[PDB]
Amino acid sequence: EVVVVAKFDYVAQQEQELDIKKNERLWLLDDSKSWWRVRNSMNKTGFVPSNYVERKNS
Amino acid sequence: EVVVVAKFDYVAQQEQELDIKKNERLWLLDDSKSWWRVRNSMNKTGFVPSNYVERKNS
Ligand code: NA
Ligand code: NA
Repeated sequence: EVVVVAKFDYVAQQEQELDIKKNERLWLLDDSKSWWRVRNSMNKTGFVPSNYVERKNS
Repeated sequence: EVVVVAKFDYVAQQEQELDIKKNERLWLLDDSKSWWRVRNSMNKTGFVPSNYVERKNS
């Protein structure tokens, strides 16, 4: 239901990303959640909700 | 270089997401950028930087 508008162009850097143009309108998915891209100890990469992770102090 | 720690478990909902467990340590990729998942007018889905889009008021 939530529509967003591109403020700037973005050229996708990876196949999971999307190319967008300034002023393009898009559906915002996943209840408007913010994501971080992470890599685990087995070298698998993917997106997780940014609220579920925090920087480590060590 | 930046390591994050899972605060909670997360079960991935899509193949682009990652399953993580509480207390797991992960590499944070993409200069710690936040992402939104969007769908365009051609029904292609992907992640874009959340700073590059904003909610539309119409
Ligand atoms: Na966080
Ligand atoms: Na934004």
